[PDB]
Amino acid sequence: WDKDVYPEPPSRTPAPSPQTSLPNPITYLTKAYDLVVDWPVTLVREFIERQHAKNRTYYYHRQYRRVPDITECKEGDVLCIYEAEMQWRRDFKVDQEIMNIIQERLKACQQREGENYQQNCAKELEQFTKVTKAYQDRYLDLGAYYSARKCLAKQKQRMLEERKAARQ
Amino acid sequence: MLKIILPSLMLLPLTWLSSPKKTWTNVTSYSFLISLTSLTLLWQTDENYKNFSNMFSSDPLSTPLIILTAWLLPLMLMASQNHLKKDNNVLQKLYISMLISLQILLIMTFSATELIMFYILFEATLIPTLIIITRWGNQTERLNAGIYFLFYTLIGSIPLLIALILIQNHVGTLNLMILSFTTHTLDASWSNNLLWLACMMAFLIKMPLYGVHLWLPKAHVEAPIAGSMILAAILLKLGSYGMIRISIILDPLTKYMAYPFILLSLWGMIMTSSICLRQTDLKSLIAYSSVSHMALVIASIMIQTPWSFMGATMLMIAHGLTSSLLFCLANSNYERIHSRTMIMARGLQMVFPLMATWWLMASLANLALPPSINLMGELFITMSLFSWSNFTIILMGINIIITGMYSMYMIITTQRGKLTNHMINLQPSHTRELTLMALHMIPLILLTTSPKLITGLTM
Amino acid sequence: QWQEDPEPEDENVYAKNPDFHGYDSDPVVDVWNMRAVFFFGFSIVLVFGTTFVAYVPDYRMQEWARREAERLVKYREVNGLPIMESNYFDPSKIQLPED
Amino acid sequence: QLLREHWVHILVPAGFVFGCYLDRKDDEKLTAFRNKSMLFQRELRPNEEVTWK
Amino acid sequence: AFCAPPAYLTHQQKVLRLYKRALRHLESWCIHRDKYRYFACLMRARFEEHKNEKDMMRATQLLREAEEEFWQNQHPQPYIFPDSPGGTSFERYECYKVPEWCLDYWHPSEKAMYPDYFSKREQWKKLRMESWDREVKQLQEETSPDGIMTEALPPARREGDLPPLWWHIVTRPRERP
Amino acid sequence: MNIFTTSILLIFILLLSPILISMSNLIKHINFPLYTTTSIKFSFIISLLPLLMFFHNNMEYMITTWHWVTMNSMELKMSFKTDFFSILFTSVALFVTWSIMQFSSWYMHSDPNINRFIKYLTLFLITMLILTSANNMFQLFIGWEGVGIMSFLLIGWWYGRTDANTAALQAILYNRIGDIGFILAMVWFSLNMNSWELQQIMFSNNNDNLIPLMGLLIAATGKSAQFGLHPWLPSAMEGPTPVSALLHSSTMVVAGIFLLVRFHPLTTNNNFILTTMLCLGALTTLFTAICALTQNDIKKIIAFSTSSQLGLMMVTLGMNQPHLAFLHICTHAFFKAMLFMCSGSIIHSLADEQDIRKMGNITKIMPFTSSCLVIGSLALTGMPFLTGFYSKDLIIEAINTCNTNAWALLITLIATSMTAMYSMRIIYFVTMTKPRFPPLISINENDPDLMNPIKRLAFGSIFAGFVISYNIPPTSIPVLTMPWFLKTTALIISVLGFLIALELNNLTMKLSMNKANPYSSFSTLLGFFPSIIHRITPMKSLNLSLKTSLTLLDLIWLEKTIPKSTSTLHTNMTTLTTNQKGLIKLYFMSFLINIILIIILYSINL
Amino acid sequence: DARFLRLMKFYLMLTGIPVIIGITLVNIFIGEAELAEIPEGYIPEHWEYYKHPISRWIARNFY
Ligand SMILES: CCCCCCCCCCCCO[C@@H]1O[C@H](CO)[C@@H](O[C@H]2O[C@H](CO)[C@@H](O)[C@H](O)[C@H]2O)[C@H](O)[C@H]1O
Ligand SMILES: CCCCCCCCCCCCO[C@@H]1O[C@H](CO)[C@@H](O[C@H]2O[C@H](CO)[C@@H](O)[C@H](O)[C@H]2O)[C@H](O)[C@H]1O
Repeated sequence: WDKDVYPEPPSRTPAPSPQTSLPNPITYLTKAYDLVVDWPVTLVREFIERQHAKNRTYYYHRQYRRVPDITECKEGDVLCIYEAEMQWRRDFKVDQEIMNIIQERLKACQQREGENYQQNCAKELEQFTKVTKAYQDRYLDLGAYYSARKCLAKQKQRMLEERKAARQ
Repeated sequence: MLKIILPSLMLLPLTWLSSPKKTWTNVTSYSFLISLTSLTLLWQTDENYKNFSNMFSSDPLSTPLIILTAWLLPLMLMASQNHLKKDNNVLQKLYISMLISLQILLIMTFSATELIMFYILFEATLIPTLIIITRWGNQTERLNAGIYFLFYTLIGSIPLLIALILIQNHVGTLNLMILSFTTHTLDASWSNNLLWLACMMAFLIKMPLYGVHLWLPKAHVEAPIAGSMILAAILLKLGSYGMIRISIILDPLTKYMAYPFILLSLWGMIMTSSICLRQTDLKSLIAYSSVSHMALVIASIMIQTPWSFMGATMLMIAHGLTSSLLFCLANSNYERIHSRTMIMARGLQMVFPLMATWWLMASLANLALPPSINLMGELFITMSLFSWSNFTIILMGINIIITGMYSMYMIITTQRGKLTNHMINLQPSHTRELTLMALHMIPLILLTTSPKLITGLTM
Repeated sequence: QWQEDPEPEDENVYAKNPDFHGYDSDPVVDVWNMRAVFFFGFSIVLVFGTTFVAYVPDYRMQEWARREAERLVKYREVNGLPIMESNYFDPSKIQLPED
Repeated sequence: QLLREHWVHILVPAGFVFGCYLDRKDDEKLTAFRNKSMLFQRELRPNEEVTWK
Repeated sequence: AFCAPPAYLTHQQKVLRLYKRALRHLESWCIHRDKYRYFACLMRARFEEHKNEKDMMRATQLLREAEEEFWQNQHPQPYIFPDSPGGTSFERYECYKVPEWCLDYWHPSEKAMYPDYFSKREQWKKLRMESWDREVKQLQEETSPDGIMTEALPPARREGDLPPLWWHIVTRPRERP
Repeated sequence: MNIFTTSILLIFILLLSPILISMSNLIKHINFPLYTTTSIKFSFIISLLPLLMFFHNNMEYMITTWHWVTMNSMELKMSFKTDFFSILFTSVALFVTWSIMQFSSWYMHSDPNINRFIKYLTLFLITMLILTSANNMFQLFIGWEGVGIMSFLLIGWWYGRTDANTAALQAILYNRIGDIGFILAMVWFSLNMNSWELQQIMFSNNNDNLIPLMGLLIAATGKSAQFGLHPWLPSAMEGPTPVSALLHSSTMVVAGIFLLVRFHPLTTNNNFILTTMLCLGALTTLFTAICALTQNDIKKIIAFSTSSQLGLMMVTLGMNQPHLAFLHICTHAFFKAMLFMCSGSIIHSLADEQDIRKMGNITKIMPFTSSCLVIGSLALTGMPFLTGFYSKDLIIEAINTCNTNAWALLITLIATSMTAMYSMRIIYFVTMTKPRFPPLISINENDPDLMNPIKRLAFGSIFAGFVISYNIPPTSIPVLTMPWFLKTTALIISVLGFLIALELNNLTMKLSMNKANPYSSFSTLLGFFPSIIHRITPMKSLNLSLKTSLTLLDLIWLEKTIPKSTSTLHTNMTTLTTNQKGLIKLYFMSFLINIILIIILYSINL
Repeated sequence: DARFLRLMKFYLMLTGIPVIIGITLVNIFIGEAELAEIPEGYIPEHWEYYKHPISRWIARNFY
C-alpha cells in the first residue's frame, strides 16, 4: 500500500455516545470475535512471519533502458524496428495499468463518498476524464494489429489537423 | 519446439515396435507425457514472443492451440480404442499412426513461421483426415463425404497458393515477423481486391462460411469419432488461425471487403442454429452448432478489434473442447444403439445417471453458461460487433435464444423422458468413456479458473 | 446371392470379465491400461501441469506492468506532470510534412 | 529377457533428449547479437564469458 | 389401458361415453355435492327420456345435438384425477419405473447384497425360457384363417402353459416404486 | 472492518459446505438433509450480525476477493456489494430457505434422490445470493443465469413428466428472451463507461442511459414474469411444492425487481423508463389477478397471486420508490412462502390432490395448517399491522398521491381489491365448505419437521414487517397528508372485495346451473396467451426452420448451386470430349484444323 | 459409476494432496520474496525478478 498511488482519505469515526440502558450486542460479539478468532490467527501469522524472517530472499523490479523510438528507424530496417515496437508495446501496457489504477481510484472514491459522490468525487472524475482523453488520443481506432507505426501515423494525422486549424 | 516435435515423431516407432498387447497403453501414456512437455510454451514472462529457430516460433495465439492439439491425441486414442476392437493388429496400428501423424502435422502448422510452411503443412492434414473418414467410416456415403471434404478445401487453397506466391514476389519473403514489421497499405485496385479474396477464401472455407458449409454436416456424420473430434476441434480452427496471421498485410481493404462475409456469418449463424432445432441426427445437430459458433468467430475476426481477436481466440478454444466432448458423448450412445437418430433413444438418464451429468455439463458449455470461457468469448465478440454497429444485437440475441433452445432440446429429447425400455443392449458406462468425458471437462473448468492463458495476442 | 459372411451378432462385454474397464478384452491388460490412463493423465498432466501453469510467474509481465505503472504514476504525481500526454511521440522528434 | 520388448520404452524419452539437444544447437547457430542489442547490451561482469550462452 | 380399442364404437358405447363425460363436466361446474346430485339426476332424466328410440337415424341426430351442446357447455378447466392423463402427477413416478432388464448388468458383488431375490428371478427367467416356444406356436396356430385380426390376444388353452405373450404384461414396474 | 467482511464471506463458505460434503462418500453415512438444514440455520445466524451492523452505522462495503482477470484496462474482480438491499435480502432468503429446507425433508421423505434434491436447492441458494451480493455486472450475470439453470433442473424434477419438461423449457425460453436485454445492458455499459462495476457505472447519470436501461427493463420483465413474458411462472408449478415455495415465489422471481432497485440511481432521470415500468406493473397486476380468479388449482392461484404482487412491485418502481419496492419484496417473501407451505401440507395430506373443488372443511380437520393459511391470506391482503400492511399500504398511499397514469392507478386499485377476492376464493373453497375429499381420510400434520418451519414463518409474517419497517433507516420521504378516502382507500377496497367475494361464493350453493361465460372463460384459460402464442409462434418458427432453412436452401439450393452444378458441368464436358469415334481419318482432320489455326495465328499476329 | 468416481478421486488425490502439502509448507516456511531496489553495481540473475520461491526455482533450473 503506497498511499500516494492509492490515495485514501483519513478515517473520522465518531464517539460511542451511547444513550441506551440496553447492551449493544455488537460490542460483545466483537469482543468475542477478537479474543476467539483474531488472537489465534494473529499467533499463526506471527509464526509465519518469523519463519519468513528466517530464509529472507529478495526480488528486484526490472529496469528496461530506453532505446530508439520508431521515429528513429529507417524504413524497412527490421532490426531496429523490432526494438522500437517492443518498447512501444511495453509503454502501451504500462499505460493500460495507469488507466486501471485511476479507474480503481474513481471506484473507491464513489464507494467512500456514497451519496455525496455527486460532488466530492469531482476531482477523481476530472482526473479520470483527462487520462481517458489522453488514452483515446494515444490508442483508439488502432486495429487489433496496433503497432508503433500506426500510433505514429495517427498522431501525425492529428498534428496535421491541428496545424491546419491553427493556420485557419 | 523441437523438444515437442521429435517425441511426437518417435511415437510412431513406438506404435509400430510395441507388442500387440501393450501398444495402446504405451502410445496413450507417452502421448499424455508429450502433452505435459508441451506446457513449456507457457513460460512467456515477457512481451517478446518466442522464436525457437529460423523455422519454428510460438505466440500467445499459437501456444494454446498447440497445447490443445497435444491434449487431444490421448483422448483421440481412448475414443478410438473401442470401435477398432476387432480389427487386425496392422490395421489398428495404421489408425494410431494416422492420428500421430495428424498431431505432428498440426503442431508444426501452428508453429510455422513462413506462410509457405503453413500452406504445405495445412493441406498435408487432408491426407490423414481423408483416410480416417473413408477407410474406417461406417455408412456407404463416407466416400462422398471424403470427396466433399477434400475438394472444397483444395479449391479454396489453390488461390491461396497463387496469392502467397504473388506476395513473396512483391515483398521478398514470407516470414510472418518480417511481413508484420514491414507491412504497407494496400490500394483499392480491383487486383488488390481479388488478392484479398484469394488470401482469405481458403481460410473462410475451412471456417465454413454459411454458403460453403456443406462439407461439415457430411464429413461429420460420415466420420468416426476420432475423425470428428480432431476435425471439429483443430481443423476448423486452422482457418481462423490462418485468417488472424494473414490479415495483417491485407489492410485497409478489410474495411469494406468484410461487409459481405460479416453479413453472411451473422445470417448463417441464425439459419444454422435454427436448423439445429429440427434435425433428426445428433451428429448433424452438433455439426451445425459448430457452424454457428464458427460464424461468430469469423464475424469477430473480420472486424478486427482487440475484443474481437481476444474473444475469437477464447471461443476457438472453448468450442474445441466443448464440441469434442459432445461428439464423444454422442458416440458413446452410438456404440450401443448403433443408430444416430436423436428420437430413437430417450430417457437415458434412467440408466446412465452419471453420463447424464456429463451431458448436462456439455450442454451448458454449449449454451454458454457464465462464467464459462464459452460465454466470455461470445460476450466479448458481442461487445465488439455491437460497437461495430449497434444493430447487430438483434441477430446476436436471436441466435442466443435459439442456441439455448437446441442445447436444451438435445438434453430433453435424449436424457429425459420415458426410457425406451425395449433397448436391452444398453450397457453400463465404460470407465473409458467416463474418463474421456472427465478429461474433456476438467481442462474447461481449469481454464475458466484461469482465462489469462487463452487470450489472444491483443489482450 | 453373393458369398458374404452374416452380420455378427451383438455382444455383451459384461458377460465375461464383469470388471470391464472399457479398455481391453484381457482383464490384466484392461486394468493396467486404465491405471496408465488415470495416472499419466490425472495424476501427472493435470496435477503437475496445473501447478506449473499456476506458478508460471509474471505471465506476459502483467505484474511488472502494474509495478512500473505505479512507479510512473507516483513520479508524475510528485513532479506535477500530467499522468499521460495525448501525444505518445514527442512532436519535436516528428518532422511533420511542411504544407 | 523382458528387455526384448521393454527396450521400446526408450524411444520417446530419447525423442525428448534429442529434441532438447537440437534446440541447443539451433540457439548456437543464432549467436550474433549475443550482447549487441540496444536493450540488454551490457559489459560482462568480472569472471564471465557469455551472457546467455 | 388393459384392453385394445375396437375398430369402431356402437351407438351404445358412444352414448355411454357422452353420459360419463357430461356428468363429470356437470360435476366440475357444480362444486358442491348436493348441487351436483341435483343436476346429475336431471341429466339422467334427459338421457333416458330418449332411451328407447328405434329410428337410429333420429337417434344419431339426437346424439350429434347432444355432443354439440356438450362442446358448447364444457367446463374450460375440468376436473382431472391426479394420475389421469393431463392431471398433476400423471407421470410423476415414471422416473423410478426402471425396467427389470437392467438387473442383468448388476455386478456380482451387487447381486451378493441380495441373494434370494436373484435366485427367484433366475427361476422366473427359466420359466420364461421354457414357455416362449409353446406360446409362439400357440399364437401361430390360433391365428384366424381369414384376414380379419384384432389386437386382443388368446388365453392359455392347453395345460401347464403360460398365457401367450405374458412377460411384458407381467413384471411391469409397480405403480409407486 | 474485519467482522463484517469475514461474516459475509463465511456465509458463502457455509452454504458451500453441503455441496462439498455431497461430493464425497460421507454423504452416504450422514443424514444429509439435516446437515444442510443445520448449515442454513447457522448461515442465517451469521447473517444476522452484518444486518445488525448495518442497522447501527449503515456503512456499506465493497469487498474485492479475487482478481479473476485483467482485460486491457478492464479488470474483472470477484466483487461483493454489501448494503441495505444485499444484507437484508441475504438474511430474509436464508430464513425462508431454512424453513423450506426443513419442510423439504417432510414433503420428500419417500422420494429417492432426496440428497440430490437438497443439493439442488442449496445450489440455487448460492446462486441467488451471488446475484444479490454482486458488484460486477458479469458476476450479477453469473447469478442471473445460474438461477435460471437451477430452476430448469428443479422444475421437472420428475423428468418422467413430459409436461414438466415442457415447463422447464418454457422457463428457459422466457428467461433467455429476458437475458437478451441484460446482455445489451452489459455491452452498452462496457462500451460507454468501460467498466461493469456498479460504482463506476454510477457516473453515467449524466448520459441518456436509454439503450441500456431498456435492456434492464426487458431482462426484469422476463425474469420477474411481467405481463409480456408472464406465462412461464404460472406454469412453473409442475415442479415439487418446496421448489415452487422457495424458488418461484420467495427468492428467485424477485430478481428483476432487485436488479431495477440496484440500478435505481440511473433510472431516476429517465422518465420514459419510469412511466414504462408504471404501465407494465399495472397491466401485469390486473391481468394476473383476473387469471388468479376462476382458477381451480391451489398452487396456480398462489402463482398468479405472486405474479400480481410482482406487478405491484413494478408499479412501486415505476414511481421513484425503489426502497419501498424492495421492502415489499422482503415483506411478501414471508407470507408467500407460508401460503405455499400450507398448500403443500394440504396437498400431501390429501392424496396429492391440488384442485380446490376436491378440498373442503380443512379448517376443522387440519387446524394448524388452516390457521397459518388464514394468517398468510390476511398478510397477502394487508390487514392492519401484519407484515404486508407495513409495505403494501404505503405503496398504495404513494400511488394515490403521486402524479401517475390515471388508468394505471385505477387498474392497480382494482387488482388490489381483486387480490382480496381470490384470497377469499381460497379461504372459502378450501376451508369453509363441507368436505369433498375422498372418503379414506388419512391426515397427519403432527410431524415436527412440518409444524416448526411453518411456525417460524408465521412468526415472521406476524412480526418481521413491523420490525424491519421500524429499524430500516430513513430513505424516501413518504407522503402522509391526504384526504380521508385516500388514506383508507386500501382498507376499504380490500374489505369491499372480501364482502363481494363472500357474496359470490355463497351464491354457488344456489341450486341453479352456472353457465359458460365469456369473461369466465377468458379468466380461466389465462387470457388465451398460452393457447395462442404457444401454438402460433413455435409452429411458425419451427416450420420455417425445417422448410426454408434446412430444406429449401441448405439441402437443395446450395447443393445444386455450388457442388452439383460444378459436378454436372465437368461431367458434361468429359462426356463431350472423351467420346471419340476412334478413326484416324477424323483424328488427322482435326490435326489439319490445328495446322490451319496455327498458320492463321502466326499470320495475323505477324 | 461409483467405481469411476472412486478411482478418479483416488488418482487425483494421489498427487494432489502431496502437492498441496508441498505448496503449504513452502508458503508457510520458505515464504515469498520481497521487493527491493537493485544494489547499484550489481547484475541480478534472471530468476531474481520473480516473487515466488517455486517460480524462481523453476526459472533458475530450467529457463
Ligand atoms: C467456391 C469454390 C468452392 C466450391 C467447390 C465445390 C466443389 C465440390 C465438388 C464436389 C463434387 C462431388 O461430386 C459428387 O459426385 C457424386 C458421385 O458419387 C455425386 O453423387 C450423386 O450423383 C448423382 C446426382 O447427380 C446421383 O445419380 C448419384 O447416385 C449420387 O451419388 C454427387 O452428386 C456429386 O456431388
Ligand atoms: C474449377 C475446377 C474444379 C474441379 C473440382 C471439382 C471436381 C469435379 C468432379 C467432377 C466429377 C464428379 O463426378 C460425378 O460422378 C457422379 C457419379 O459418380 C455423376 O453422377 C451420376 O450419377 C449416376 C451414375 O453414377 C447417374 O444416375 C447420374 O445421372 C450421373 O450424373 C456426377 O454427375 C458427376 O459429377
